[PDB]
Amino acid sequence: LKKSVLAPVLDNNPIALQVLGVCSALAVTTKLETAFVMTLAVMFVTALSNFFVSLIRNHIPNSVRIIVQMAIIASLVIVVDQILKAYLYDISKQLSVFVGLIITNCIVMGRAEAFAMKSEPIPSFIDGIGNGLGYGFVLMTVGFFRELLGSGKLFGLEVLPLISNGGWYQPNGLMLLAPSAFFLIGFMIWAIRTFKPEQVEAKE
Amino acid sequence: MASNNDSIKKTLFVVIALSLVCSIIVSAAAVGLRDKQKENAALDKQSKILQVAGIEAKGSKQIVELFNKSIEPRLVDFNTGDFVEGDAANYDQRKAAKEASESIKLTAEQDKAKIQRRANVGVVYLVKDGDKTSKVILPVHGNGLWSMMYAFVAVETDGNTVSGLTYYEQGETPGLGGEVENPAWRAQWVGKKLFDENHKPAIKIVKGGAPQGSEHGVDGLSGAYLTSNGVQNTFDFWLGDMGFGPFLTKVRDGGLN
Amino acid sequence: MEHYISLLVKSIFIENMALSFFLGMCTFLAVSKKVKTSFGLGIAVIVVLTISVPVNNLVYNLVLKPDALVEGVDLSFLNFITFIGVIAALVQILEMILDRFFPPLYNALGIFLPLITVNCAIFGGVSFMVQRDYSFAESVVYGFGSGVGWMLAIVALAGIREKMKYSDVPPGLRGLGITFITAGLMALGFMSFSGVQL
Amino acid sequence: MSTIIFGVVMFTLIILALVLVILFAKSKLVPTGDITISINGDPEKAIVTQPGGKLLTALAGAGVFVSSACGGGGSCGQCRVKIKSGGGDILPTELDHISKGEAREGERLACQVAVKADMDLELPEEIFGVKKWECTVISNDNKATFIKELKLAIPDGESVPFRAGGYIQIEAPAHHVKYADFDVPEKYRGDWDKFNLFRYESKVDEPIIRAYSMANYPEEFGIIMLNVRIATPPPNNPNVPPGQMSSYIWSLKAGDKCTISGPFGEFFAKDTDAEMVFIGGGAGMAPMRSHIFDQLKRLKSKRKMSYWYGARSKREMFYVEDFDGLAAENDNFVWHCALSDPQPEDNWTGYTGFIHNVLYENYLKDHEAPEDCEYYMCGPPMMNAAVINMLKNLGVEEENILLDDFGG
Amino acid sequence: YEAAATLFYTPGLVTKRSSHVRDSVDLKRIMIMVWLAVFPAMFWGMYNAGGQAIAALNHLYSGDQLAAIVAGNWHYWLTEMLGGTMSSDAGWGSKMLLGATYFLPIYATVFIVGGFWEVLFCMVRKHEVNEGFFVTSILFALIVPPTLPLWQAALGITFGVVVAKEVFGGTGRNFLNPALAGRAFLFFAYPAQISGDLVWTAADGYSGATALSQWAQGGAGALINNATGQTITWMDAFIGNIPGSIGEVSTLALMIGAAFIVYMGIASWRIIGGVMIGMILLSTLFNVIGSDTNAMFNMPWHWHLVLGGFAFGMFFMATDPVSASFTNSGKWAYGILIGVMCVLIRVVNPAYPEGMMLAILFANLFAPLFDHVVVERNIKRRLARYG
Amino acid sequence: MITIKKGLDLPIAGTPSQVISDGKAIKKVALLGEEYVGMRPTMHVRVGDEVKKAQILFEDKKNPGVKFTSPVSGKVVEINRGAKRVLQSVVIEVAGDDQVTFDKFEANQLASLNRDAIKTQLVESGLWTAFRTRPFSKVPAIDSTSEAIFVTAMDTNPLAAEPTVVINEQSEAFVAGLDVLSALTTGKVYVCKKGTSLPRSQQPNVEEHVFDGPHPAGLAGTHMHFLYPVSADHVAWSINYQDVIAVGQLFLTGELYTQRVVSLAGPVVNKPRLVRTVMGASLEQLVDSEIMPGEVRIISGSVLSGTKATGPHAYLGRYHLQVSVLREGRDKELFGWAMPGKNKFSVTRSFLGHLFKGQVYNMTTTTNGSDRSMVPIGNYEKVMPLDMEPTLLLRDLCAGDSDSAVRLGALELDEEDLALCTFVCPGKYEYGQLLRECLDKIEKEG
Ligand SMILES: Cc1cc2nc3c(=O)[nH]c(=O)nc-3n(C[C@H](O)[C@H](O)[C@H](O)COP(=O)(O)OP(=O)(O)OC[C@H]3O[C@@H](n4cnc5c(N)ncnc54)[C@H](O)[C@@H]3O)c2cc1C
Ligand SMILES: Cc1cc2nc3c(=O)[nH]c(=O)nc-3n(C[C@H](O)[C@H](O)[C@H](O)COP(=O)(O)O)c2cc1C
Ligand SMILES: Cc1cc2nc3c(=O)[nH]c(=O)nc-3n(C[C@H](O)[C@H](O)[C@H](O)CO)c2cc1C
Ligand code: FES
Ligand code: FES
Ligand SMILES: [Ca+2]
Repeated sequence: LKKSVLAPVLDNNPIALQVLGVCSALAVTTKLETAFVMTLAVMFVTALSNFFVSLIRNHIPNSVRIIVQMAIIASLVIVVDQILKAYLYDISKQLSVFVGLIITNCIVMGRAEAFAMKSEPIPSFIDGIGNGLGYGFVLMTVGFFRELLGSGKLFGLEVLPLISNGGWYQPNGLMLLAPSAFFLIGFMIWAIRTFKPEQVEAKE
Repeated sequence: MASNNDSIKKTLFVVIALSLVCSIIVSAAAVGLRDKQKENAALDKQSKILQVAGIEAKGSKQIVELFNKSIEPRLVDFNTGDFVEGDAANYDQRKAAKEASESIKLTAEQDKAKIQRRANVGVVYLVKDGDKTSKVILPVHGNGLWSMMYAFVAVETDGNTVSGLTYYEQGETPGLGGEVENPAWRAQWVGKKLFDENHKPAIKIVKGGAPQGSEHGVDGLSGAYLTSNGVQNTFDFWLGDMGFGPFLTKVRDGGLN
Repeated sequence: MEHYISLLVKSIFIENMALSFFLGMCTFLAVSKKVKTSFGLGIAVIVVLTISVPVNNLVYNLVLKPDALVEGVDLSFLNFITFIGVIAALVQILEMILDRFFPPLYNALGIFLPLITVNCAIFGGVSFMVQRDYSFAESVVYGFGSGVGWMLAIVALAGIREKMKYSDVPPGLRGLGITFITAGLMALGFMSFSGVQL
Repeated sequence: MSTIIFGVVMFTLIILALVLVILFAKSKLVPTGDITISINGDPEKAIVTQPGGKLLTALAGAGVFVSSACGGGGSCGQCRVKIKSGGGDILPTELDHISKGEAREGERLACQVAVKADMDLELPEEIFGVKKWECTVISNDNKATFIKELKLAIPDGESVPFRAGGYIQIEAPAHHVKYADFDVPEKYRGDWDKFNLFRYESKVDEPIIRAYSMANYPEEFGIIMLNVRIATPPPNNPNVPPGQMSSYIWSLKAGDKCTISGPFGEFFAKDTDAEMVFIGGGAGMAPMRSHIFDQLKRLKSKRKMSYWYGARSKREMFYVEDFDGLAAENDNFVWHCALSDPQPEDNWTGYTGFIHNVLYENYLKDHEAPEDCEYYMCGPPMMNAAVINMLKNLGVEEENILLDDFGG
Repeated sequence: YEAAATLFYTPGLVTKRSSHVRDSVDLKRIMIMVWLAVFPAMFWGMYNAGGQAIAALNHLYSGDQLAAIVAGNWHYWLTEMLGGTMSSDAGWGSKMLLGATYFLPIYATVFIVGGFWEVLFCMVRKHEVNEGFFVTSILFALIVPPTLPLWQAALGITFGVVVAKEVFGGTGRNFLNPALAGRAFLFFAYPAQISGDLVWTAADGYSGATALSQWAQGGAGALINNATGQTITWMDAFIGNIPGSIGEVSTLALMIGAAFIVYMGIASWRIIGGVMIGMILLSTLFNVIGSDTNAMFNMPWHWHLVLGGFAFGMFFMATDPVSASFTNSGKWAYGILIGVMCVLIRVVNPAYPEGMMLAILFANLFAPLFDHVVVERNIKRRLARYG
Repeated sequence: MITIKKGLDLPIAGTPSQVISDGKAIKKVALLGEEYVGMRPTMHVRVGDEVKKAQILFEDKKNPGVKFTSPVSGKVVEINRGAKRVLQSVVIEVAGDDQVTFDKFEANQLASLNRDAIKTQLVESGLWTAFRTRPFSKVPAIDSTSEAIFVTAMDTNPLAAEPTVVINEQSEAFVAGLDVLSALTTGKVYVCKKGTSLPRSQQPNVEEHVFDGPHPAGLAGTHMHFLYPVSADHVAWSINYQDVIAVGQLFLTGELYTQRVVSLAGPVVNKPRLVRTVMGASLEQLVDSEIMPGEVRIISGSVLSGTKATGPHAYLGRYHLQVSVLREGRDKELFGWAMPGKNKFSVTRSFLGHLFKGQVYNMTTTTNGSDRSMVPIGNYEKVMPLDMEPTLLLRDLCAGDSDSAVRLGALELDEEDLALCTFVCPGKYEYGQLLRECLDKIEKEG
C-alpha cells in the first residue's frame, strides 16, 4: 500500500523528524552522483535487514539482540561492497570511502529495533523501502544546492559557467564544508514544519 | 522471557547458527571475487596511464590493446638512474618496498612523511610514437592528510616540462582534498618546467593561487592545507636525489633516446 | 611522554570527533537538551571507546592481520563485522549496568541507548586506529582522547542550548532546526585548528 | 578453501567468546530471585512474583487492583498508588500527572512502576471492597431522546457500599449490535426518524469495559440505578463510527443478565455548613440526583441548596416529580430548569437560554457572597467551560468547584 | 514617517509598577555610545587607506601610464574630480577623500541590507526595531579590506544578521558574534577576496604582504614597506601607518575610543584584562621555548599587540555583552581563552596569519560552560548554608 | 559588624526633617486586601455596620484562624472590589472610641509567658499579621513556630524615617515587645540595627547585630542571608520596630496600639518631616495642602518598592512606614537620550551627573527608555550584595524557569530585594512581578 511506503517521506522523515541519518547526510552531499548511489545502497540494505530480522524476531533473546542485528547488517553491507567492487568497479570507487559509514548509519538499526522486531516480514520490507525514500529525499535536496552553488554543476554537467573557464559564476567555497549542510538541513526542517504544522515541538 | 529465549542453550544455539550463516556467506563472497576485483584494479591502472599519456580509449579490449601497443614498461635503479633489466610488466613496487631487502630513510631525507621505506628499483612507462620514445611516465606517491596518495607524471623527455598529471589512488575527504582529482586542477600542470637553471627542484604549490605565467607555480587546494602540503612534499622528495633525480638528469642529457 | 601528550591533544582538539570529521551526530543533536544528561552520555561514550579501541587492536593484530595466524591466509575481510560485534557486546553490557545503577540516565536516553552501538564516532575511531597502525598503548590513549573530545563537544552544545532558555526561536525552528544551525556555527568556530599538524 | 574454513571458524569463536562474556556479566547484574512485594503494611496477603514487568500486572494477578480503564501511561493519569520502599525514583512521564508534593509523599502510577526489588505499598481500604458482578436488568426504558435509564437489581438484596456521586466499572463481551434492536416510546422517535439512523451498527471484537455513575443514593439498597447516553456519530459527520458500549447497554432488555464491578470513584460532598449549588446537564442528572437525595433524605442536612438543570427542550427533562416533591416537602431545596430552545409542542413558559446565563442573571448576580458556597457540577464539556468561566469571573476558587469531567 | 520620530524623540512613558523611579541609561544610549567610539578609528582608517593606495600607485606607475591608470578607475578619477590629487605630493585631504570613496559604499551597502533584514524580521514578529544593528553594521564594515566587492559585503551581512542573530530571536537572544559570523562566512566562502597579497592596498596591479605575513617568512628584519622602501617600526604599527583592514590599523585610536566606553562602564575591563593576560603568557612562553625554523616563536607581546586585528578585537569585539560570560569569574576565563587562542593560531597554525575572529568565535562556544561551572560552585555553597 | 559594599543610596531630593509633629486629622482608614500574599478573604462585615477597634473585618480562607481586625472604631462605608471581584479595600469612617480589650501583664512577667497564650492573644487582637515568613513573605500559620525572628530596627530606604528617633520615645514598649518575642521564639531573636545605641533586652537569646553600608543594608532579606540562611526547611519571621512597639503596648495595657510615625517626603513636598498618623490612614487626606501644584503620584512606601496610592488604595499600607510624592514625568523631549546629562542620575558613568558629587535630583516617574531585551552591561552586580549570580537569576526569572531559579536562590528573596535591579535595568524589566510569579508557581505546584 503506497500510504505505507510514502509516509516516511514527509510525515515521519528519518532526518527531519527522527534523527537517524545525519552523518552520511553531511558527508556524501557534495555531489548528486554520490548522494544518489548512497540513497540506493541505504534503501536496499535497510529493506533486506528489516526483512531478515523480522523473519526470526520470535527467537532473538533480548540479551543478544544487538549482536544479531549488527551481524545481519554487517554481513549484508560487506557482501554488497564485494559485489560492487567485482562488477561495478566505477561505482564502487565512489562509495569506497563511505562503505563503513553504511554499517553505522543509525537508520538501519533504528528501524530494525523500532519496526522489524514488532512487525511481519513484508511490512518490514516496505517500511525499509519507505525510510530509504525519505532519507534520499533529504539527501538529494541538500546535494542539489551544495553541488550547484559550490561548483555550478548538477550530476557533473555544467550549468553555471565558472570564471576559471571564461564564465561568469564564482563558486562558493563554504558549500564544500559541513556547515553549509547543517544550515541547509535546518532551513529544510523550517520549511517542512511551516507546512504540516503538526510536527512543531511544544513549549515556548 | 517468552518461548524460553532466555535459556543459555537457546541463546548459544541461536548465536552459533547465525554466525555459521553469514560467515559462510561473507567468506565465500570475499574469496570468490578476489581475482575479478584485482583484474578490475589492474585495468583501471592501465586506463589511467593511457589517460595521462594522452590517448583516448574506452572498453577493456581497447584499453589493453592500446596499452600493449603504445607503452613500454621499464625499470630504473634510482641510485644511478640506469635502466635495469627485468620483466618490468609484473613488477610490484609496493611489495618490493615492503620487503626488508630495500632501503629505509631517516627523517633528514624523508621529506614526505609516513613513507618509511623506499624500493631500490622503480618502474617507468615509456610512451612510444613509432619506435622511439615520446614521453616518460613517472609514478610518484606521498602521504596526505588522511592516507597515501599515488599519481603519475608525464614529463616530455627534456626533463622539465610536465605535460600531465593524474592521481590514480587517493582517499582524501571529498570536496576539500578530493579536489586533487579535479580535471580543472589537473589542467594547471601542463607546461610547468619542474626544474630551475641550477637543476634543483622548483615546482611550487602556491597558497592562495599562483600568478599567471608563473612557470613553476600551481594553485593550492582551497580549504585543503596539509594536503596541498603533502602534494608539495611528494614532489620535493621524488625530484630529489633519493627519487628520480639521477634518472631525470640522464634523461635531460639525451640518454633517454 | 611528549609523544603520548601530543597524541592526546591531537585527538581531543585537532581531530575532535564531533566538530571535526562530523561523526556521531545523531545522538549528539538528539540528547543535547540538558547538561548533566549530556555529561552522563559522554562518560558512557568515553568508557565504550576506551575499551573498544585496544581490544580491537589486539584482535586485528593477532587474528585478522595478513599472515597473522598462518602464511598466505588473509582474514581482513572480517574487519567490519568483528569490530561491530565487539562494540555491540560492550553496549549490551552497558545497557545492563545503566539499568541497574543509573535509572534516570537509562530513562533519559530511551530509544538511543541501544543506538550507541551504531554511533559513527566509535567505529570511525577503530577504523582510524587500524589505518594508522597504532601500538597497544597508542590505541588506549587514542580511544581515551577521542571519547574526551566527543564528550567536550556534546557538553558545550548542551551548555549553549541551556543558555538559549532566553531565546525566541520561531515555532518552525524550535528544536531540531535551531540545533542544526547551532552545530553548524560550532563547526565554524572549530575550524581554528585546520592546518596545525601534531 | 583453506581461507574460508579459517574465516568461518575464527568469526564463530570470536562471537561465542563475546556472548559468553555477556552471559557471565548478566549472571551478576540481573537478579533472578523472588521479590515478595507487600500490598500493605500488614504481615499478610503479600504477593511474591518474579522480577521484571510493570507493577500493575502483579496486582492484576493477585486479583485486587486499583481502578484503570485505558491501561496505559502518559495519558489521562487515571491510575495511582502509594509506595514507601523500593520502586525507584519517579519516572518523568508520571510527573505529568503527579504533583511534586504528592511525589514527596510517595504517589506513583502502577503502569510506569517496574518490579525490580521488594517494595511495600499503602493502598487504601476502598479497593479491597470489590464485589461480585452478577446482576439482573429490571428495566431499560427511555427517558429522553438520547438517554435511557437502566435499573439493576443485585442478588440477595446485597447492599453495595457506594458513596453518593461514585461510579461502578462495567464490562461487556464481544458482540455485534444494530440500532434497529433499540426500542423507544412514540415520544422520542421523531428525532430518530429525522436522520433515519437505525441503519447504524457496530462490532465489538473483544470484551470492553466502561464506567457509569449510579442515579440512586445509598439508602436504596439492592438496586443500581444508572443513566446512559447513547454515543451517536456527530450530525455533521454521519460517517463517523458510533460508540460500542453505549449501544451494547442500550441493547439490553428487562430480565437480562448483566455484569458490574465494585463501587469506585470520587466527587463526594464535604462536611461543611456552606451552601450548595448543583448544576448539571444531560447525562449528569445521575450524580446530582444521588447527591440531592442523599443530603435531603439520609443526612437530613439543614444547609441550603439548589439545583439548576439545562436541557434542549421540555421533552428532554425527567425526574420532575421527584424534584418537585423534594422541593415541596423540603424548604431548603429549590430547583430550576432552563430550556435552550423550547419546541412548539413544549408550550414552555419560564427561563430559556443557556443554564449558565440563566443562573448568573437570576441567582449569582445578586448573591451576597458568591465565593462562599460550593458548586457541584457535571455536564457536556462546553457547558462545563462556560460555567467555569462564569464562576471564575465571579471570583470563586478552585477548592469550591467540584465536577466530573466525562463530558456526557 | 514614524521611523525618524521613534529614533529622535523619547517615548514619554511613565512607570506602572515596582520602582517608581528608573535609571537614565537605556539600550539606545549604550549602542550609540559604542557606535561613536569607533569614529577616530574609522577616520584614521580612511586616511590611511588613501595614503597607502597613493604611495603604491606612485611607486608603480608614472607620467602617462599613471594618467591612464587613473582614468580607468572611478575611485581615482572621482577623487581627482572633487578637487583632490593622486600625485605623490597629495595631502591629508586627498588621502581621506580617496579612503572615503572606498569605505562609504561598503558601509551604505551593509547598512541598507542589514536594515532590510532587521525590519522584515521585526515586522513579522511584531516587535519594535531596536539599535545594536548600528554597532553590528559599522563593525562589519570596518573589519574588511578596502577592496571588498559590494555583493560580497551584502552576502556577508545577510548571513551575519539572519543566521547568527535573527533566527534566535534578535538582539539579546543569540550566543554568537554577528559581525564576526559574517566575516567568517566571507573568509571561508570567498577566500581570494579577503586574504592574500592583492587585497590590502587599493592600488591597481600592486602586490604586497603585510607585517604578520612577513614575520612568518623572516624575523623583525623582514618588515619592509615595499611601496616606500622603509622598514616598518613599532611606532609605525602603533600609530597605524601599515596596510590591513580599514579600521584595525591604529592601535592608538582604538585605545582612545575604548578608554571612553570602559570608563563609562559599557565595556568589561575584566574581559580586556583576561585577553591581555592570556596573550602575554602564551607569547612569553613561546619566546622562552624558542625555535630554529619558525620566526613566529620570537615575536614579543608588545609586537603581538600592535599587529593585525588583535587590538580591534580585544577592545570592541570581545566585549560584546551578549556573547560573553555573564559571571565575573567567567569573564576572566573567557578573555584568557580568547588571548591564548589568538596567539596560538598566529604561531602554530601556518594556514592563517591571524586568528582573532576565529579565537573569538571559539570562545563564544565555551562562555556558557564557564558560567555553568561558576554557578554550580555557587549552588554548592548555598546548599552548605554558606557555612 | 557586617559591612555591605555593593548597593546604592538613591540621591532623590526632599529628605525629611527628623523631627516628629502632629499630622492632619484623619477621617477614614482602610485595610487593603491585595497587600497580603495569598489571601482569600471571607467578609465578616457589610456596608453600614458599626465596628469596634480590634474587631474582625474578614478572615483568610487559605490560612485558617488568622483574623484581620479594624484599626479604629466607626462605620463601614465601602467594600471596594475589582476585576473578578477581588477585594481591594474595606474603608471605615472614624467615629467613637469603642474597642475590644485583652489581658495585660506586668513588664517582668512578659519574658516567661506561655507561647500558646502569646499566640492566642496576638491572633485575637489581629496583631499576628505583623509577622511575615521567608520564604514567600506570607503571614505565618497560627500552629507553626520559628527558630529565628528578625527585628528590623534600621531603615535605608530613600527618604525613610529614623528608627532611633521613634524608638527613643517608646523605649519601654520596645523592650517589652522584645521580651514577648523572646518568649515567642524557639531559637534566637535578631535585632538588626545601625551603629548607634538602642534600648536592649536582658534576655540571653536576644542579640544585636550591626550592619553598615548603603541600601539594601537595611533589608530583612539581607539580614537573613547573613545571619540565618533561609530555605524550604529553615523558615524565619520578620517584623519591624514599630510593630514591636505595638506588641509591647498590647501586652502591657491590653489594648491595640494603632498609632504610627511616618515620613512625608519627596521632591514636591513643601516641608518634609515625620508626622504622627494612624494605621491605614487616608493618604489623600494626609497629604492635603502639603504638596506643590501639578500632577503628582502619591506612593505608599519608598519609590523603590511602594504602591501607587490612587483611588481605592490610598489608604496607607500595612507594612509601610512612609509616604512619597513626586511628579508625573509624561514629558517627551527631542534627543533626550543623547544629552550630556548634567541633571541625570545613573549608576553608569555615561552622564555628566556623576561628576558632581553630592548632587540631589528632582526625579520623576519617567521610564528613560522603552522596553528592550536584556543586554547585561554589568549593572546588577554593582547593586546586589548577596552571594548570588544576579544576571543568571534574573534571566531565569524572565524565562520562567522556576526550578532553576529556586536552585539559584529565589526562595531567599522578596519583591523588595530586586528593587535596585529593576531600577538599574537598561531593558526596563520589572523583576518584582517575575519573582512573585515564580514564587506562586513554586508554592502551588508543591
Ligand atoms: C467514570 C466515568 C463515568 C461515566 N458515567 C457516565 C454515566 O453515568 N452516564 C453517561 O451517560 N456517561 C457517562 N460517562 C461518559 C460516557 O458516556 C461513558 O464513558 C460511555 O461508556 C462511553 O461511551 P461508549 O464507550 O459506548 O463509546 P465509544 O465506543 O468509547 O466511542 C466514543 C466516541 O467516539 C466516537 N468515535 C469512534 N471512533 C471514531 C472515529 N474514528 N472518528 C470520530 N469519532 C469516533 C464514537 O462514535 C463515540 O461518540 C462516564 C465516564 C466516566 C469516565
Ligand atoms: C577583528 C578582526 C579579526 C580578524 N581575524 C582574522 C582571522 O581570524 N584570520 C585572518 O586571516 N585574518 C583576520 N583578520 C585580518 C587581519 O587582522 C589583517 O587584516 C590581515 O592579516 C592583514 O595582512 P597581514 O596578515 O599580512 O597582516 C582580522 C581582522 C580583524 C579586524
Ligand atoms: C561593548 C559592546 C560591544 C559590542 N560588540 C559587538 C560586536 O563585536 N559585534 C556585533 O555584531 N555587535 C556588537 N555589539 C552589539 C550587540 O551587543 C550584539 O550585536 C549582540 O550580540 C546582539 O544580540 C556590541 C555592543 C556593545 C555594548
Ligand atoms: S548516522 Fe552517524 S551517529 Fe547516526
Ligand atoms: S493512565 Fe492508566 S495506568 Fe496510567
Ligand atoms: Ca617505492
